[PDB]
Amino acid sequence: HKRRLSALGPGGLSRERAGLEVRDVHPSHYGRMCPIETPEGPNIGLIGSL
DNA sequence: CGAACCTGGTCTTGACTCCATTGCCGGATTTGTATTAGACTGGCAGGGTTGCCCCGAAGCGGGCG
Repeated sequence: HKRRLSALGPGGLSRERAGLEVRDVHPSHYGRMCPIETPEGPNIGLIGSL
């Protein structure tokens, strides 16, 4: 629950404002953010981990 | 077969107690209203990034009495 990257919050995009393109894995994530671990609900890609 | 009983209540009567229920009556408190004389004179201030769809509004190029 620490080391968690969360792209939603005040100043950040909400889930209804969330497009499909922010939730993908850009190839700059390699070594900076894990492509595997993300919550499988309606938050897939908005919440990650370092 | 009758006498006398004592006991199931049935009901009343009177005397006494207690207790609510207004009734003043005065003080406490509670709520409303008014009044303060130097001068003072035009707001903060924030967010906001989806996408698609339907429709209505404003405008610009096109011709015309």
